[PDB]
Amino acid sequence: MQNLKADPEELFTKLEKIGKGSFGEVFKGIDNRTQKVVAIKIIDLEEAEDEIEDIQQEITVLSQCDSPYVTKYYGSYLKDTKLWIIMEYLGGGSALDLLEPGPLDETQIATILREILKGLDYLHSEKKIHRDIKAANVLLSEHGEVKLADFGVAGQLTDTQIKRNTFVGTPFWMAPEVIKQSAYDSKADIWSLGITAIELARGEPPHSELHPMKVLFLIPKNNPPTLEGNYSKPLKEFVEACLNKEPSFRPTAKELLKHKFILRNAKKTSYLTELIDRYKRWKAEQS
Ligand SMILES: Nc1ncnc2c1ncn2[C@@H]1O[C@H](COP(=O)(O)OP(=O)(O)O)[C@@H](O)[C@H]1O
Ligand SMILES: [Mn+2]
Ligand SMILES: [Mn+2]
Repeated sequence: MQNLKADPEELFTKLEKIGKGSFGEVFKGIDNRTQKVVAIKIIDLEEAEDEIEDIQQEITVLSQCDSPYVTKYYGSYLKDTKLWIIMEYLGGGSALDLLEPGPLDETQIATILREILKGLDYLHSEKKIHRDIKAANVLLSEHGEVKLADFGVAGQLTDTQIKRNTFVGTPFWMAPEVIKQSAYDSKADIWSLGITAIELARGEPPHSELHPMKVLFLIPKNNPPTLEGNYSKPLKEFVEACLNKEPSFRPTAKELLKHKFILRNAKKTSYLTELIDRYKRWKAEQS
């Protein structure tokens, strides 16, 4: 890409490993001038096979986003056979990590959903579709802020290409129209958000115990998933609104920000530090 840079160690220092994605490794790093800690995702292009398309899309999309709800991009650097993607450091854990110690309460679910919705509204307003919304791609800072991550399969709508049709995403969270490879748009992310709402409430998405290939026919054919159990009616209705088989009947992210579930339960993001501290304790006491 046009603004690819070189000699990253002139400006940054690579520190300890903090994550592993699908293809590359993520490290903590630090800006040598401001001493601000950052995250560095390092990709070995020599290892890169047919995932290279996704690396270029990730950098392109990150570089074009400027929102408090999307991992901030600092730049991409070439270093021998590797590519360093430098981004905002988020040290609180992903929403999936934060589910490990135990269930969330409805205030936690509504607060995390509300922040994800602000990220989706930003992306959709930029004509971008994330296409891989799930708890593992929702990252929190150590202080409770919530941001969307992992843009390798994001789609871009344009003035003439008003729909996408590529089969991409993570099966359990994929909308029926994406699985069928029908023309789709940002509403596909609203279906994935409904699945993520169930994931935040139950700890796993519907069908999580089946092989993902099986869900390729269960999803289009079956009735949409619902949330059953001791959950407030508004949370079940928030899930139902998102999980409509007809995309045009799903609400937009902006409309969902005013859903009764969000309005009556979401609280300040700073309260999420209790959840972040629970994961830290949990992880330390872990056998
Ligand atoms: N900005 C970041 N700050 C802190 N940890 C991060 C950051 N980006 C990625 N990670 C760590 O890397 C993991 C996988 O990242 P992701 O973007 O989902 O990678 P991939 O495209 O290689 O699968 C995250 O789930 C997290 O544990
Ligand atoms: Mn991911
Ligand atoms: Mn990715």
